[PDB]
Amino acid sequence: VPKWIQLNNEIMIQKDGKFQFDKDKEAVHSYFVDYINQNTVFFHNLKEKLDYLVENQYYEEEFLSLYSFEDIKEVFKTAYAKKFRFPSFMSAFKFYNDYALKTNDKKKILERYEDRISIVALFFANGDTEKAKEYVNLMINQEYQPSTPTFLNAGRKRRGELVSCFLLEVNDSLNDISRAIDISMQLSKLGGGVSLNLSKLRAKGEAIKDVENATKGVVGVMKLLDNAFRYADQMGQRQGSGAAYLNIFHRDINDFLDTKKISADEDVRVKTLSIGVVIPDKFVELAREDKAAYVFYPHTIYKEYGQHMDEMDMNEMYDKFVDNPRVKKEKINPRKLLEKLAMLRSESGYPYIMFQDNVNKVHANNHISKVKFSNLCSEVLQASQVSSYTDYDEEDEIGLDISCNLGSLNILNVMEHKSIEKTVKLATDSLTHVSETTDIRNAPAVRRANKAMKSIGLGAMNLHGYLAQNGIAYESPEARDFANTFFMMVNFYSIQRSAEIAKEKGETFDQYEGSTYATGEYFDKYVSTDFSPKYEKIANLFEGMHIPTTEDWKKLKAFVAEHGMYHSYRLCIAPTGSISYVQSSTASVMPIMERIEERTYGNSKTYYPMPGLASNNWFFYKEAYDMDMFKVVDMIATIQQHIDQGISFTLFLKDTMTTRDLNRIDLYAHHRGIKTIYYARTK
Amino acid sequence: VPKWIQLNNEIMIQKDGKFQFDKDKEAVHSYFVDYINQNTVFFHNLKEKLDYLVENQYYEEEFLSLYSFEDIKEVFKTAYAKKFRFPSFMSAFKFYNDYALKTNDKKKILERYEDRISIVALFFANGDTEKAKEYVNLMINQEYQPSTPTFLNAGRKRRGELVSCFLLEVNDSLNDISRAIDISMQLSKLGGGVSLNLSKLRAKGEAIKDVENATKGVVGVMKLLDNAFRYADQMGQRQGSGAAYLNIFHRDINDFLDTKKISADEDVRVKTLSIGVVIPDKFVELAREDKAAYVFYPHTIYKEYGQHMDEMDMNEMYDKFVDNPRVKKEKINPRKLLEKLAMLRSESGYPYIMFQDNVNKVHANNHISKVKFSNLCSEVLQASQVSSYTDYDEEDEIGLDISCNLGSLNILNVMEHKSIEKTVKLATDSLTHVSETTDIRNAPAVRRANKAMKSIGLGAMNLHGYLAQNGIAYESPEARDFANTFFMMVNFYSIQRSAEIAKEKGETFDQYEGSTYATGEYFDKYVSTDFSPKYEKIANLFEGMHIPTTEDWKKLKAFVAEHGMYHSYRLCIAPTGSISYVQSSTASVMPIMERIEERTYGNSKTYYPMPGLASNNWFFYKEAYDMDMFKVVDMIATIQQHIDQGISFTLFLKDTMTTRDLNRIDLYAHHRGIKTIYYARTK
Amino acid sequence: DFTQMFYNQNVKQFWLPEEIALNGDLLTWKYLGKNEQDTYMKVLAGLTLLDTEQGNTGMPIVAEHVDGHQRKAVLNFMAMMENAVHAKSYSNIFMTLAPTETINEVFEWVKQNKYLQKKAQMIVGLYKAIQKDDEISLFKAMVASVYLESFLFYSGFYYPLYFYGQGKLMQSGEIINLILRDEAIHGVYVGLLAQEIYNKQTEEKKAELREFAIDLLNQLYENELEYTEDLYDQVGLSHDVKKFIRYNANKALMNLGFDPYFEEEDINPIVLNGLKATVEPLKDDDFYF
Amino acid sequence: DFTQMFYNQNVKQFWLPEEIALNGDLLTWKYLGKNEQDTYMKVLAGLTLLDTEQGNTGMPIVAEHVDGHQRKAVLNFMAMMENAVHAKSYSNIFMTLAPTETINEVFEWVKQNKYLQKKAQMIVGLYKAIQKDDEISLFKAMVASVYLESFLFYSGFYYPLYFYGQGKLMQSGEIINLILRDEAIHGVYVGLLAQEIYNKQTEEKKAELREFAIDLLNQLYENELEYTEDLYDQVGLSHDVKKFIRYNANKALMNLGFDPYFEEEDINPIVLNGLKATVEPLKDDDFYF
Ligand SMILES: Nc1ncnc2c1ncn2[C@@H]1O[C@H](COP(=O)(O)OP(=O)(O)OP(=O)(O)O)[C@@H](O)[C@H]1O
Ligand SMILES: Nc1ncnc2c1ncn2[C@@H]1O[C@H](COP(=O)(O)OP(=O)(O)OP(=O)(O)O)[C@@H](O)[C@H]1O
Ligand SMILES: Cc1cn([C@H]2C[C@H](O)[C@@H](COP(=O)(O)OP(=O)(O)OP(=O)(O)O)O2)c(=O)[nH]c1=O
Ligand SMILES: [Mg+2]
Ligand SMILES: [Mg+2]
Ligand SMILES: [Mn+2]
Ligand SMILES: [Mn+2]
Ligand SMILES: [Mn+2]
Ligand SMILES: [Mn+2]
Repeated sequence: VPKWIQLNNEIMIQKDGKFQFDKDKEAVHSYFVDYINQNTVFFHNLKEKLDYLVENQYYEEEFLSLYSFEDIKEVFKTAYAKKFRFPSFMSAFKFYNDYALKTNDKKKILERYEDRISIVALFFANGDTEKAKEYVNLMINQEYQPSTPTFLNAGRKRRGELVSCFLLEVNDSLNDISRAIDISMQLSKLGGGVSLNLSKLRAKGEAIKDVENATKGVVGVMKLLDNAFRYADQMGQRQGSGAAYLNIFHRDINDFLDTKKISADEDVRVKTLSIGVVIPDKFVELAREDKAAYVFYPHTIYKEYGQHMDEMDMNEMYDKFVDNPRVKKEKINPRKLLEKLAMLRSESGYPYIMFQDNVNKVHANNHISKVKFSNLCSEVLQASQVSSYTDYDEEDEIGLDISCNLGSLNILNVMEHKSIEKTVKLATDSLTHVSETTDIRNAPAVRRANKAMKSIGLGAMNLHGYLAQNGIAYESPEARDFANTFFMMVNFYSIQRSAEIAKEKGETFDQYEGSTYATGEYFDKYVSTDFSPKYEKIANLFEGMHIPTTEDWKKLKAFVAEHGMYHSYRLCIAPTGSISYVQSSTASVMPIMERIEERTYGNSKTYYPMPGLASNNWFFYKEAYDMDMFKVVDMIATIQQHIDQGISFTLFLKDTMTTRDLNRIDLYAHHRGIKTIYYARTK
Repeated sequence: VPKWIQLNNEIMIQKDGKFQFDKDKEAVHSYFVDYINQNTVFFHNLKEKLDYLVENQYYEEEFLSLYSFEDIKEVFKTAYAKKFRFPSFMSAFKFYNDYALKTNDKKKILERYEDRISIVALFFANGDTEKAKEYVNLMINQEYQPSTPTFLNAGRKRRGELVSCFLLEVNDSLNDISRAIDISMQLSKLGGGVSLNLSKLRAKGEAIKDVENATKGVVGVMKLLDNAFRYADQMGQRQGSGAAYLNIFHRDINDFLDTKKISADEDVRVKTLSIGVVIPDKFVELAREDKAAYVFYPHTIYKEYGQHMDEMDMNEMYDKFVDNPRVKKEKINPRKLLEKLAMLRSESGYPYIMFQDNVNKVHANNHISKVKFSNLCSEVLQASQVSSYTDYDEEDEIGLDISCNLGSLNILNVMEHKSIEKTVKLATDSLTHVSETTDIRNAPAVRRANKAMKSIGLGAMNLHGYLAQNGIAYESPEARDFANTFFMMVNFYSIQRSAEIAKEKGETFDQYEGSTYATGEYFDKYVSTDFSPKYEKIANLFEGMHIPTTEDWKKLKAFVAEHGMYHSYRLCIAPTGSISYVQSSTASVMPIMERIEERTYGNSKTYYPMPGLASNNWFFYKEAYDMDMFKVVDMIATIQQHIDQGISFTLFLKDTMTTRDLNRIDLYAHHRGIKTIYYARTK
Repeated sequence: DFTQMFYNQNVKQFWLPEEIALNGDLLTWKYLGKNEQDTYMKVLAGLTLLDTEQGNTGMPIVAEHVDGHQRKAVLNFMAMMENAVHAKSYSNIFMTLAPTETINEVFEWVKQNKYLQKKAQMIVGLYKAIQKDDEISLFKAMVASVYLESFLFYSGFYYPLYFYGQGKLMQSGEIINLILRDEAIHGVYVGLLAQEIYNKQTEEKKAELREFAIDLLNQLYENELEYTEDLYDQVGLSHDVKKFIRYNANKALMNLGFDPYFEEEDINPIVLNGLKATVEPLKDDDFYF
Repeated sequence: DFTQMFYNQNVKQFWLPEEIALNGDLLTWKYLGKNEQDTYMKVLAGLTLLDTEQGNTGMPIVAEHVDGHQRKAVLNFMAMMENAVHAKSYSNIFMTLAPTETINEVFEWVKQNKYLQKKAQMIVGLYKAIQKDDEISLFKAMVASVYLESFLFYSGFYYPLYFYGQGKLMQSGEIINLILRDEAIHGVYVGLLAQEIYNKQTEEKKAELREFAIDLLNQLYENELEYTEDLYDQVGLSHDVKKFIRYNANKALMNLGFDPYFEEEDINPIVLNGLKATVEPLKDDDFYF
């Protein structure tokens, strides 16, 4: 066993009844003085390194050609001047195993952390040396972390796409279904997770040109997509991951759910395609009143009204659907469907739950389209227009397929540096650059939506780490007050940066004029309610930083009205799974699953303590499963009120609790304004 | 139990030690006195019937509008003047259960046999009343039978395409694979059987964008195609049928074959995807000499030579591939592979066997392309060019995808009417009309090849029926003499009609000038070898009909040289599954499987004796399984020497014979010039 | 001279109760009087007990002591039939016709019934008295087994056969006929093995073995009379059943090579009416024609 | 919790030797080398000899000491399969491939073979050591039985599966596959009966029984390695056979509820080719907060 492995395992060997957390630090030293420094490839100077990486097809030469070598040297020197040290063994291990650039045979390490950060910063700046240094300082301080696609692939010749998630709308036609399968394979080839809205597809037993009971429903398309994602599995490196979203009022909703039952037959079971359910407020109202609900056949509704079932408001059209004899429907028990959802989530963690009305009551771009589904991580909530892929030799009507670039603020590092504004603006600029340089030649709706919406996702990580390292319980009202203030600041500065980009470029996102940003409605709660901390401890935490007031929000509203906004969507809180290790941060705004996690790598086992875990903050690092899910819902709703897109909200459940407890948590989330629920992980 | 079913089951009841075959005739009468006439919709006049069928979206207005009502009435009167009577119960049952037009509620019969024949004739003639009457006389004499798609769908508004055999070339790319899946779905939606060539696809463990061990091979593509064919199942009417062809020198050939093993796992086996193997002469030579063979990685060959492995002659390329270090290959035992093929055919009848050099040594259009694969029934053998389907908003390079037009001569009815020439020419004209009226807007290469090649398949059936009713054993040399003469006349008149159509329209098929028809090579064996019958009995059978001599063939060769040939391909012998029942004929040129076949429809049993079966010809109606497969191979080769495309050749084996016997039959078929082997049906 | 043909006969007679659907008896069962249903349940329960011990103990123990792999294979197969097929079939019948409480009660009734306990005590005692390499103790157990197969089952078999012969409870009756067909061949086979041992003895020893067999038969017979009266008096059939068991006692004696002991009597005529492909490698000559 | 389920699976797997025609194997047998034919014969005799012990002693002795009517019935069924089906099947394969004199000589050789005898007598020794009403001695015998069913047979099964996966000796390979499928379920079932005893023990007694099982496994494994080299070196297969032994040893341990002993290894592909949370209804007022 390696020396650093033994040093890391020495953490759990208690001394005087206490964990040896400091041993972890020793491990990193070993991991660098025995493996990383020996396995790294050193050159005489930076010129030889850059030339070797360029000619050997490791780096794209275009982004490096925008800078003179003196500027690149200055950027690299700025990166190395911080003398960044990984405080935990797992941070360095995760970076050098998942994100550091290696040779073709993967026998040596070509990129250090500073090298990777410098390359990403130079790609972000697009020829601006000062901007590149700003990005270097932002990432080496670990205030901002680009998503895994962006951080791993920026400036690389053998790179994939920098966009993490893609959302596709599938129209009710064989041509559209085949095009959706093709685009899903193309985007999984690019490495991104693909989500498909199957609510427009007509249910099982519908007519294909006057011959009835002909359609296979959404389950056949689900099987096709599952095989497509199995085939396109990132060249066999990462399993192809897809998501299917169906409205709960679709007739196939049961069969949909039956794809995830552990007793499902092979002709129905789907195993590589995640499932999500979109629940309008009408379904929750029907379940609450115990009135029997009706699921609908989408094609009959489309024939009668000319629009898809998910294209209009069910809260106002459900009674018209039910009373219409030309609309076909089936009777269901909404409470039984809710119990089935809870049982499925207990068994397998599926489906994802999207509260459609919670998303669309604060959605700023309802004029473009209502949000009808979410992404594979159930945090992207954007307007999408379905595409009409016609026959060959016929022009296709290209719609809008959602796609946003992810980037997370490290809350602990951002607040320690007292740089919410600067970090938010620089992250917005980096995400705007990632969107601008993204061009996908096989997904036309994705390309058009990227060019028009200009949507980005700016997330946050290390919420629980910051709260526990500052002596604040994650479930406490003080923690929710901190989240309210911090994310109001993040939203304020993201809107300010979006408006500044719109002013400097003279262009807004497409159809911005009909948005609530243009009409000023979006700023209502910000121009009437003060989001400054209500607790003295939180206010002290925010000292040295100008917390925006109602007057600052009014000025920002006027600025947006004058100049517009460059981005249709700005903030989305992704799960941030593996890149949180490198940043020494807790995953996303979720509470920690465990204080010390035991992970098996190779034939060895490693223990990763939570960042900053110690004796004095052991009980502030409360495990998520031990927490009240209602207070976690309260925290997520408090954050969500300042996030325009959704938050990947994983439910952390105990084995003792029943499906009724899961249903109660889901209904409280819906009541509190939670937009989406990601996972039901049971301990 | 209905009266006609009792009269049909009375056949097996033996009187005086003989089957009551004549009772079947009585059954037909009952089937018409009790059921057909009662459930047949009658109109006051044909005008009312045509108006009702057109208005209720049963027929098409376009083809009926080309004639005055007097001409349509005259065509219907010509059809009804024959007073055609089905000689067996199963003929009428199959027609009125499969082909007769029924109401939307499927309880009444709108079309009789004469009505359907008249409608198909009017569709064929395209406005010529005399030509329509000629077609009516052809089909009511049952000399020619349009295929199930053409016969069932001609003149019907609610219909699939008139072509059901489609051959697709799949290029080695994700875009091409997705396009192939889409086209397969679209053609299965039209009701056609789709065959895909997977030899150009790179094997498992190949590089994608210079990353190693990334390709899933052809088995993942087969899984995708199997899912696509399961999804597209004729609006839930018939099981989606598809075929995949792989060259035996493709490295995936074992895994390909492993898709049909019973022991194969769920992630390996494809259930609705037929498989065929293309066997070049090089593989047979390697197996014969017991030299170990090599299966090659197609992408390495493409990188080294710039052409696909299946696009070049393996006979001259195999040694260069083996000696090339940059071509990756795996060692195999060709005799072990042959034994595996025989074992798999014994277990499941798969794969289909295509002898590439047997096809291509007589292929007339090798300049366009060599025949690389066959159809789902393993009888279509045509030149195909792969298409380069690029990314979106980029122009695709459309190639040639095979789609031939099926139609079968009834050898008994044709020869008893002494009308080989007239029937062949009229069938060629009808096939040309159906090929010209076919327009598929979702298969670009299929449409392009249909427009360019103008390839049709004119088959024959009732060969064994005709031979048995004339006191000739199917395995006798007299039967092979008759087949030689009859199919040489069929080829002569098909070529003459093709040249006449080319002269009339002033156009040949695309790239005809490079064909062996243009150079006169095709006629070589016809201008030197006399194909007149060598037996007096066969000559007396051909009495009253002019048998083309060598001088006639020289005149035809000169005529083709002067005027060209309209069809790239003219003759292919399809299995003729259900139309053989309606025509009261034995299926294809195959020998009969059973003298009397027992079938179960609903909860009732039915008995179909072979047409013309009696005590006198009971011995001549020898069952296929009791026959020597070498003599069946000899007869099929005798026919194949006059057929430009292949013949659906099913092997009929006993359970006693082993895989050595199957391999011997396959090798004798290869030796005798058999182009394709369809199935290995074990009794 | 016989084991192979018994082996073939036993394996060709293989069956499972699930092959026979029993829901067809539901109505003819419902229609029987309470007395008739009671006797029927108890009769089958007595049979279940006998087969339980024949399968668990009797056949395996005889198999252990009989020499020869083929003889052991036949005896092992017969043992399996007793407990895996026969004893289980009765539960299939019970589970179809009767509610759980009636089933529970009848199994409690077998435990406390003195005639059923006595006959089990006597038969199983002889099985457990077999001594290795002692052919006389083995003979005694084989006599006991023949008496179980060919005599003791018959006080039970009478009633299903009596109904079958009237066209009543015919699915249950079909099961019982299959069981009876098996026991008939089991009794013959074990009888032949017993005769082998008997034929090795002196005339004096043979005389003692006949005494043992006849004394045992009489003791079992007297107990079976009381059992028969206890079960059948409430359905009026005791005298008829007694004639049947005497008939079958004679068959058991004959299976042992002994003369009949009871005089012939007329049995109820109703009960009489109740009765991959092969693979060869390719030769170099298969590539040339 | 499990006996009726295993009853079902056992009886539905019933088969007879006569179902597979063996004569077509001669068409591939004639093409094997002397070493291949020799190894096959020796392996086959090894399996035959071990399976006879299981039919005559192993299964019947366990059936004798296990309490429970339904368990005794399942165990009887398994004993029947050993003696009536498996033993006849092995004999049939032999009689098809070798003349009488060759069969007698192979059995003479394998009967004297040191490695075959060592394992055969080790297993039989544990069966002979079972004491009435002593569940510890019964458990030890069950461990021995599971090791035979799920582990010791597999050094032998390797070769027929190896041929079967190549298209050689397909008829006898089909028979062997059916036999192996029976032994697999036998091993799992006896394993569950052993775990039942194990779970009734104290923690110290459990640790002692674990040590017994691992020690026994080690002794058998070291002899299997020698047995393997003795038979398979002449056909160059020993390395791959050893991987197959360890893989099956791990299955045997898992049958006994123990952790795998050996690291996971991939198996020869030719041989491979041959081979709820509590639902609680919503009570209303859960929709209001
Ligand atoms: N935790 C760590 N994170 C990142 N790099 C590390 C870490 N520990 C060691 N290294 C690398 O290994 C080298 C070993 O030097 P070390 O940290 O022991 O101190 P040093 O030799 O006094 O110099 P310096 O600390 O100034 O780099 C470091 O210079 C650095 O490049
Ligand atoms: N074998 C048959 N094949 C086809 N149609 C038949 C057959 N038998 C009877 N029919 C139908 O039933 C009708 C009655 O025929 P039938 O044998 O009674 O005498 P017919 O002289 O042909 O009668 P019609 O006056 O109808 O022409 C036929 O006209 C035809 O429509
Ligand atoms: C062709 C086909 C369609 N479908 C379903 C899936 C599609 O969502 C739906 C629409 O198919 P379409 O491609 O729209 O078929 P169509 O346009 O010819 O019929 P229509 O005019 O009624 O639109 O039909 C199947 O389930 N199986 C099939 O094989
Ligand atoms: Mg449509
Ligand atoms: Mg390519
Ligand atoms: Mn019995
Ligand atoms: Mn018995
Ligand atoms: Mn066995
Ligand atoms: Mn066993």
